[PDB]
Amino acid sequence: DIADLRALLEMSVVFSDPSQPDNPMIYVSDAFLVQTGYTLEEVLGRNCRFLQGPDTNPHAVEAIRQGLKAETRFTIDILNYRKDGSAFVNRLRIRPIYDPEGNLMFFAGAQNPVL
Amino acid sequence: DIADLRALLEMSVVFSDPSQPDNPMIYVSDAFLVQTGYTLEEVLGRNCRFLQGPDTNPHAVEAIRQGLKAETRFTIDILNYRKDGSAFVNRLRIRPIYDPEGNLMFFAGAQNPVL
Ligand SMILES: Cc1cc2nc3c(=O)[nH]c(=O)nc-3n(C[C@H](O)[C@H](O)[C@H](O)CO)c2cc1C
Ligand SMILES: Cc1cc2nc3c(=O)[nH]c(=O)nc-3n(C[C@H](O)[C@H](O)[C@H](O)CO)c2cc1C
Repeated sequence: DIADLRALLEMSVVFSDPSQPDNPMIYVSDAFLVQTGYTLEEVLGRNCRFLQGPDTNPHAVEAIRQGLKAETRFTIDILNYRKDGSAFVNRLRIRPIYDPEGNLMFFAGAQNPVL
Repeated sequence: DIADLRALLEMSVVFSDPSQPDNPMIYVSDAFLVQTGYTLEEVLGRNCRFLQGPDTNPHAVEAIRQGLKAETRFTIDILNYRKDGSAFVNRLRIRPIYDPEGNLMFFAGAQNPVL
């Protein structure tokens, strides 16, 4: 049986597991894959920083890293790239998800291109 | 936000996390707590072997351990005990749950007293 992770949420959605090394994605929606130009096999198990590219702001990247450590709700606009190298401004919304014990379980991310 | 783990299942249900040390319970249903006589704080974070007691069969315990390592569906009758020390035969049904990647994510257990 496969865990229905979407039962924890028409949008680009990602779930990551901070208990695993490098905080890898464990679920991505089809909308995410279509927008970024990747297949499921290319994404699952990797950190979502593969969306970052040559002109991505390094301070924006560090802001996200600290926001994760803070375990709080945050949103940020960051330059991301598709597999074909085309760039888009990504409005990234991230929030922590806890287990009934109160321990950090997943991060949930909802993305959408800013236009 | 707390993950709705029950959205991955009137019965005694338990979820454990084999990625954490000692494969601790991360969710238990109210029915489980009522039958065993424990509070939520006494259970979450512990391995479910606290239900085992003086006359529990050690081969049955080892059978469960191997069944977990096998990552397959199994059922077994094992003598368990409530907090007050009263004993009951527990029909334990266990199955593995995987993430979209195919990695083992949780174990799910459904219990009921045999009578
Ligand atoms: C659930 C989740 C979704 C994320 N989505 C994105 C994203 O769409 N684009 C991006 O550049 N970084 C994203 N990141 C940030 C990235 O994985 C990494 O944490 C940062 O680069 C800081 O190291 C995400 C992080 C998490 C936890
Ligand atoms: C999801 C799950 C539920 C379990 N429930 C019980 C139980 O109700 N009674 C019991 O004696 N052992 C139970 N066990 C077995 C126990 O936690 C431990 O794995 C065994 O004692 C073998 O080490 C359970 C194990 C898992 C993974």
